[PDB]
Amino acid sequence: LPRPIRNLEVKFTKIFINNEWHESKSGKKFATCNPSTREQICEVEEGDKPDVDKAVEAAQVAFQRGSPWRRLDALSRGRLLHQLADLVERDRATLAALETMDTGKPFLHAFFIDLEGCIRTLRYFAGWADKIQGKTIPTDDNVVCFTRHEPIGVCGAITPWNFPLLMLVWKLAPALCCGNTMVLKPAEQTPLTALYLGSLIKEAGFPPGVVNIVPGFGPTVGAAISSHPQINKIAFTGSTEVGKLVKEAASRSNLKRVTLELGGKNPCIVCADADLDLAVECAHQGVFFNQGQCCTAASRVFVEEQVYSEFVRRSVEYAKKRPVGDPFDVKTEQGPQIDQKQFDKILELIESGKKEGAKLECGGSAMEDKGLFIKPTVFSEVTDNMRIAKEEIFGPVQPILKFKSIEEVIKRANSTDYGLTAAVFTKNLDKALKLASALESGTVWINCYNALYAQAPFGGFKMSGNGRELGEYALAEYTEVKTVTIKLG
Amino acid sequence: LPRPIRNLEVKFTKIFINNEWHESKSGKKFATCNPSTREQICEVEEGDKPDVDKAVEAAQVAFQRGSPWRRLDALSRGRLLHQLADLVERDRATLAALETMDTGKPFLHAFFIDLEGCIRTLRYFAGWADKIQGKTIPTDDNVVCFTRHEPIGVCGAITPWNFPLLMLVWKLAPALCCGNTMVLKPAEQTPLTALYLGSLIKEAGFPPGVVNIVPGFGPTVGAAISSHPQINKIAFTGSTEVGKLVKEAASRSNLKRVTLELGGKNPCIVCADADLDLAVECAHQGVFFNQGQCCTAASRVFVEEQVYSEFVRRSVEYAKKRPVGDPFDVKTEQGPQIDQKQFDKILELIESGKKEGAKLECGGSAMEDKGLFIKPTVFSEVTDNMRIAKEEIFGPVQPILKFKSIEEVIKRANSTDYGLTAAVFTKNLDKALKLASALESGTVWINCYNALYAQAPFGGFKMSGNGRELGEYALAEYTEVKTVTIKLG
Amino acid sequence: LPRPIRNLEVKFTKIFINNEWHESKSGKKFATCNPSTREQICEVEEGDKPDVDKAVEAAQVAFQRGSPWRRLDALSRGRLLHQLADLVERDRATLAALETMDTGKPFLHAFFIDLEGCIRTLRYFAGWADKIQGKTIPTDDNVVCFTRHEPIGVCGAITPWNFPLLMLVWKLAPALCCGNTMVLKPAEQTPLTALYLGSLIKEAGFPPGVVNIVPGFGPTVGAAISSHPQINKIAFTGSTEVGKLVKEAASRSNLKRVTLELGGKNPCIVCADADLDLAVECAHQGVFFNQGQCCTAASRVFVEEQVYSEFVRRSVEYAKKRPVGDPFDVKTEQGPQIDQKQFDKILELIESGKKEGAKLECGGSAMEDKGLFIKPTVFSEVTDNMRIAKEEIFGPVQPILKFKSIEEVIKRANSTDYGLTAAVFTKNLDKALKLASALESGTVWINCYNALYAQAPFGGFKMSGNGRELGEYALAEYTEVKTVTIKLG
Amino acid sequence: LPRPIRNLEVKFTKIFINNEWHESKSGKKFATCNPSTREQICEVEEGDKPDVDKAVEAAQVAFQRGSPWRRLDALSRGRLLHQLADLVERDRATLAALETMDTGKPFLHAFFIDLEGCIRTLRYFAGWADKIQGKTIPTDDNVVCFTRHEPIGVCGAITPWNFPLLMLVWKLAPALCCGNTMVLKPAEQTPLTALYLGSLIKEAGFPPGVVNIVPGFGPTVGAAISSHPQINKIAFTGSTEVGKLVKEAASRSNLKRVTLELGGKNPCIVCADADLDLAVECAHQGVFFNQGQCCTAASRVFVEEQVYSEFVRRSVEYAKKRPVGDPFDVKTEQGPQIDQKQFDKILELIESGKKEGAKLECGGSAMEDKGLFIKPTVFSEVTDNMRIAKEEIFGPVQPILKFKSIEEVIKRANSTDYGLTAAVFTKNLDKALKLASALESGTVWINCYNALYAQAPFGGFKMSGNGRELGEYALAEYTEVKTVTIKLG
Ligand SMILES: NC(=O)c1ccc[n+]([C@@H]2O[C@H](COP(=O)([O-])OP(=O)(O)OC[C@H]3O[C@@H](n4cnc5c(N)ncnc54)[C@H](O)[C@@H]3O)[C@@H](O)[C@H]2O)c1
Ligand SMILES: NC(=O)c1ccc[n+]([C@@H]2O[C@H](COP(=O)([O-])OP(=O)(O)OC[C@H]3O[C@@H](n4cnc5c(N)ncnc54)[C@H](O)[C@@H]3O)[C@@H](O)[C@H]2O)c1
Repeated sequence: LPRPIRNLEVKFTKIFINNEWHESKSGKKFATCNPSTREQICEVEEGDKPDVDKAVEAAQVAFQRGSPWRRLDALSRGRLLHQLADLVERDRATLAALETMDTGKPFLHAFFIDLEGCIRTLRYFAGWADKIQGKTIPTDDNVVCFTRHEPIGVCGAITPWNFPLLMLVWKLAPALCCGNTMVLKPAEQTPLTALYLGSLIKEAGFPPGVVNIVPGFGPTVGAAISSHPQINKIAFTGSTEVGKLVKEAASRSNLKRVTLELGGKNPCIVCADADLDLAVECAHQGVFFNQGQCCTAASRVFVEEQVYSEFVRRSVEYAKKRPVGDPFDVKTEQGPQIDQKQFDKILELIESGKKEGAKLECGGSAMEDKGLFIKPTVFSEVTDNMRIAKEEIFGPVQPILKFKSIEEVIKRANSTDYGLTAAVFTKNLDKALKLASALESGTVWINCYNALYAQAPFGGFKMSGNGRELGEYALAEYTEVKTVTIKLG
Repeated sequence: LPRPIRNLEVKFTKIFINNEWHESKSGKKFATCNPSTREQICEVEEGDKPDVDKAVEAAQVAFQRGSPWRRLDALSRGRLLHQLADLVERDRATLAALETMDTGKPFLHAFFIDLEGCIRTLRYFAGWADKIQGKTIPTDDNVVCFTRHEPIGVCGAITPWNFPLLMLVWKLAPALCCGNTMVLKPAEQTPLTALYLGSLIKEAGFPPGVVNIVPGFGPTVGAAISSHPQINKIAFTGSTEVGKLVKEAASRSNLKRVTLELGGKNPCIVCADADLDLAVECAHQGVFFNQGQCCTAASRVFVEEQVYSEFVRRSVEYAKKRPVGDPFDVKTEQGPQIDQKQFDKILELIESGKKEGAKLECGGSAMEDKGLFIKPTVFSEVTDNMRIAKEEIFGPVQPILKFKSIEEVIKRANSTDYGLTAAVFTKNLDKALKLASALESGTVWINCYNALYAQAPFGGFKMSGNGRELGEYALAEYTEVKTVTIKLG
Repeated sequence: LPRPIRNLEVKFTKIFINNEWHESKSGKKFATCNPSTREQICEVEEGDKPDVDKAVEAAQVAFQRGSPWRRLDALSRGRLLHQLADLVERDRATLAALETMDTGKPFLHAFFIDLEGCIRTLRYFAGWADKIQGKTIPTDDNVVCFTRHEPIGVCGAITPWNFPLLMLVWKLAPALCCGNTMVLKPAEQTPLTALYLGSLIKEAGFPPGVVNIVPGFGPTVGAAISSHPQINKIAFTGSTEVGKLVKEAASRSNLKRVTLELGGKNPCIVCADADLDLAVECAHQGVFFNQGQCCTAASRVFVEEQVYSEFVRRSVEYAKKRPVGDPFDVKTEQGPQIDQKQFDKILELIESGKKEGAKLECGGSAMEDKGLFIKPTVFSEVTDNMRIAKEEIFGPVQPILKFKSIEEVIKRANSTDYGLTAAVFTKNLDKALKLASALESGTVWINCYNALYAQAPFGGFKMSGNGRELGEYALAEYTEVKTVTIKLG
Repeated sequence: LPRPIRNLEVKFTKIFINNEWHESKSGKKFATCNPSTREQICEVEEGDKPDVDKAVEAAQVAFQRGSPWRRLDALSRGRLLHQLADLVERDRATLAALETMDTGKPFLHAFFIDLEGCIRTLRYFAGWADKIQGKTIPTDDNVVCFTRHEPIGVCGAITPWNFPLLMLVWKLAPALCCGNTMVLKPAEQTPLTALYLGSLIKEAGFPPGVVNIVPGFGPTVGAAISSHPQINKIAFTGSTEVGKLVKEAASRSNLKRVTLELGGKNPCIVCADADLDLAVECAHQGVFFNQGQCCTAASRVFVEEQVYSEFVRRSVEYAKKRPVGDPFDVKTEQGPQIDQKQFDKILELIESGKKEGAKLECGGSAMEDKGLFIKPTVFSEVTDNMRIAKEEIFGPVQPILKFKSIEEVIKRANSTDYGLTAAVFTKNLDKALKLASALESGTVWINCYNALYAQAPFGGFKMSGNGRELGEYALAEYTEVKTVTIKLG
């Protein structure tokens, strides 16, 4: 096991433009606090519109025809991404420590989940750089028609606080492998791993201006990015409300292309013929992983009437044994909730459950008067019209609903405006394939949960997003198609 | 040559929902007028939000799982599209006459160009129905991972007045070949061919509610479609200003996926080593086709200094010989402009050209003071700062600019916020390929103009659009990617 | 139901070259007999090496650059294949009658199976003609690299007697959609449907020489095709022994490319959790369809010990109720075996079963002293080392083997040098996917049998073949890849 | 520049099976000699059929389901290939010195050309391992149809003496990225780099038996591989005559799939409008690279009459200045020929050129009567009927032919039974594209020569080969297509 770094000193706190470190134009700074201790970690430069303008101009200059970045052969862009993945692997303990300091997630989770995802995503997209191919199209005997899959240009990336470095790498890996340049804005709550990655980008050998990073607030830096007349594309991960604002500002300004990865109201469907212990364990991790603060969280667990009581009973036994505490401690599986606004949000919904007719089975309150920890809560007798089944709790609350037929559970699972993920538990071939085809979700897991791969696309149907991240499909978000049609005389 | 139908009676004027004809909920109607005779053709039902709600509900019912449309095997949707193409071919003369009546374009142009494009586009996408394939993705030894390219659902289509049936078919062909259902809104100026197509959809055997058509105005029907919470996707062709409104309404409502095909400020670059006579004929047709009312029209004809004077001279001869008149006459190459608003706007730009210093070579005024005809106009000595070089004229005006170097003409050609098409005329291999690569345009034509194929994608860079129409690329706009990941026990 | 044509007169009996009908150069003819009556149907021209040379020269002239066939736009080749499918549909009753006359298969089977497959294959490949796309490959900043998927040239097609027209269309549809020209050789036992198709090829409008047909014997016409120095590719369907000879002669002569579709020793695997009645019915059709004379025939039915006796019992009940008789009679599900050599081959293997320890359950002898009919036979207690489990019977004999575990049945099912098809029956998701991944077969059917689609590839692993027919994969057999690499100065 | 290793000791001389070194079963050894010093380098174990049987059994065991190699996740096979490339880069100087010792090619050519190709090819295919994707195919509403691109199994590789390590890596890289196991046979003249690669395969961490190497002769080891009943695929690079033998042995044994990369009679077409100095330099390197012992060598340099005399003149100056000598010297551009047999064959062709009427411009004899060096030879006034224009010389001889029209040079260039490569030199767009389309060659270079990329396929038309190496196309040669069709109840 890797050794925890409980007293790490943050070295990168400035704006990264043209492979150099800058103070904010205004001189302003903001603090980042550790969610576990509530103490301040350091001050970071606070970017605003003038810093975004400087970053966008550097990105435009690095993308211009004839630039060192544009002149690189396709395989050399792949080599640079592999060199960046080598550095991320070398500095893995430090990156995971900065992520634990900023988010409060357990060190071993940051090391084995977040950082593993970063390295695998970088290596996967490094291999696509010389494999981005257009088409030769047959038309007429005297015509040569073909398509070029060109880089779009300057790409803005806006990410959230729950998986800071990972959500940034899901955009940076395909963007760079396609030949674009970038302006990144990490969440104000979690700027540290992004700034450290800036140092590795320069060390890997990327030409100045290919990646620029401006820390700051959403309505200031984020809005300057979404409305910028010289940013050609934006990729956003975060809340549905902010995703709508970003896509609106992008449309209002220069019609820049927009990828959105938003929340969900993700269902779990457990059939009577499932391996019940597998379904209980997967639905447990689905609800309680990352303190419930994950876009993939299960918000509705639909269980067939035949196994309903036994599923509730075994779920209650699993929720009580979860170790909660200090993130840097090896035994810890659940750290604190990011902030007071999140901790109070989760606490307010549990009361509505008991008042609407649902039976509280376990938990239902905060852990202790010291940190932002909440007790794993399970609810039975949940119905569709209830608040705990209609709203994204983003906390450790497991609502268990009952169903009788496949057709009925398909209608209920799809009765939401969201569609990010779904998980089905059954040993039956026909039920598994029928549910996988019928569920309106970007990813359908069968007999598993949270099984992500750099090679498999991920994203939402309906209001859970626009576009896909990961897989070959991610490349379509970072390229522009040009048709060249030549008529021979 | 097909005989001109100079006195056709219009049979289809109503709202088309569930394969039936309906009066508008308000009882209101709007007139459609022939721009050549300036007489009213007929009155069409004027839809509003209640009519759109009824059409979306029909499209939703036709799309629900288990419906006749959803149960059709892939090859059967292709058969339906070929049966529609056969009906469009059978009624080709009537559709072309309806298009000439509504738009003023010559009857032989609507017959051999617009209608040929419709038939070719329907047959091309009919062949894609059983060829839309997802992927099987290698992951781990105990995992089966694959993607499904599912239909998105209810698709809205909003089209302009310059190529009414064709812009509609460009959306309808891929949408239906992917298994979607639709709500169509033709332009208020040109509703006739869309309504006639509705009668062909019912005769072709499409189940009720697969295609619904609501004629009406933009801020009423169009805005009800763009903001609808049960429309999953919208494809829009029209002005950049309205495209922005549609995309903002889409983001604000339900994050429906959006395709935009907007205007351009398209450059046509004529090098000194070009086949000069081919470049003159192509740039002439490229400016003057469809009365200059084409999104592909050359807004800037850049000619190298070495051939500038002879290019201008030969272009004037072409412009002076272009037969302008009654669109139903066999000799007519140019009919009237669409309406008074467009006619006055073109005349305003012609006066601005004179007042800013451009040399008027020919035309420069209306034909015979009464009709909506404008004399084919050529301006030489045009510079980049002039209005006739910056603004999309959408009329029969050819502005000829001079250039000296390839690097300079690339900079000038790309200095626009648009990027729909570009054309290059040169006999040199290196010049042609360097220009094809450097021009920021969705289609680059070399030694040809307006060379479109159902199999070659078309769309804009920058503010000329998002997404592509035609080719295999059109399918990505009408399908939603689903990852199914199965872990074997 | 379509009316049978019990007294049809054959009109096409000559060699088809350059869209004209020719006598053989030698003047020789051969007879074709009806397998049901044993009577002679007609005499057909007997081609030899001089007729093949004439056919190959016509095919070469039709394929030369600048020819009408080579000049056709991609979409027009698709239109020709659709016109040929329209004619095949129009003349469906006549084609099915000629196939029943030549093969002895029931008229309704020829009409609803063979002819349906022909029409679907033609329509599917008609849609690929304008969708055969190569790639644009990223290399260096100063290089333009792309691939062309060109037609190979003159394609020879050699087919067998069991599905005459269908096996020919599986080659002709992709070959023509890719732009090649052809020399066809149907089996000497079944020349009629191929010659009738020649008349429809000319009527559809294919230029002369694009398709040429030379009836005759294998060692004469077939060998002249496989060894021809001006045939660029051959596709062969038939016995493994003849497939090896064709591939050897192709290699010895000019290294022409070869696709082979050969026999199999196809397994059926029925798990204890299968829908037993579905498994019994599918394995019945698998063994007894087309009198057992099908490349997809099940030669080994592996049944899990838990359902073994019940599977044998229900299989015996199904085999006794099969209606055998006159092919043109509506109630007939089984006609006669093609010839005496086939009828005697099936009769000799049943004796070996009883002598090696297998229990005969039903049948085991000829039907009656009048025609070439054999009684549906079922064997239980079959082992791997027995002759009825090791040899392709090509007749109505169902050997039922017993198994205990999945790992064991995978090893046994794969212990053959063949690998054409396999079928698995189970309600369990994991067993279905594990068996589908582990079985070394070109097609794995799950809970079905003989489910072919024009869009799904078909072909063998190991000695069951080389290459694939059907699906997008068929196009790779009929195209040659050319890389064009251009360096810009 | 890397320092030349003039006195390297060879460590690896044994048969490599299961990551261990073995003496031959017979105890026999064969010598390898340095063509520059004409002294023996070392003795290598001489394999025969017993050694091949042991290597195939190891490859089969390494390929069986459940083996460590088969259980590796897709991304892990890519990591192994990158680790092998890192080891080839680390030992680049030693591999290049071993290649120079065995072949006589200049040390800097083996270092910057052969070894660079090896590393680039390994890294390109390492990136394909997690990107080999099959398809999900739409069929019927109740059917799930998909393809898997499975590894073929045991692959044999037989390579020639002119680019020993590179031709091996071209097969090894895609074979292992697809999950296959291998038996390799390097040429008897050049076994050293293949055996050194074996030590790198074991050090890289490949499980035992994934790669096995059996040095030896063609009719013994090579024929045992081509005829082996447990080898599923063979890739061969070498002469057309031996390729025919291998393909016939493959057909006669088990129908193993075959790839052939054979010789060519490659045309190099220089138009009057070419950049003459570029065409002279390219055609010079294209004939003389690797002592003229390249499959890509121009066998016919066709020059348009307008520039014929000046082309000949400038080519003579290049040929006279080419430094011939000790391959380890930095200035050397041409080493000795491979052996006495090749050396005498080249001298025989040079005499035949003189006796048939070609004008000897320079060279025409051995360098200094003792060594295997031949003076760079240029012949003008060459005609199509001459031996030096029909036969693959495989030596430093440039035959320059004259042409007058494009149509005539297309006919003459395509009149061969071969079709590996072609090169065209012209500044005209139409001429370049018309020639690229009309030349029957697997690779057509325009204004360049020997421009190979790991991402661009390479292979022959006609008798120059079957299949492609490099690019995405290489994967189709190392995978077997499986259709899985599931019918839902
Ligand atoms: N893969 C995914 O779909 C995915 C992954 C992680 C998180 N999320 C979602 O993230 C949400 C919570 O994250 P959060 O609280 O950081 O969300 P948030 O939407 O408030 O902020 C996300 C980012 O947007 C910026 N931002 C805020 N207002 C802005 C504005 N007006 N214009 C531009 N940028 C602005 C923020 O500074 C931050 O960088 C959850 O709903 C969760 O489902 C989704
Ligand atoms: N899809 C498939 O894989 C498929 C389909 C149908 C039939 N088959 C196989 O067909 C076999 C029986 O068919 P058949 O009896 O017609 O087989 P066959 O191999 O004897 O003859 C097939 C064809 O090859 C020709 N031929 C024979 N000898 C030749 C030679 N020396 N050179 C060239 N051509 C020659 C014949 O005239 C005929 O046209 C079975 O084993 C069955 O599995 C396979």
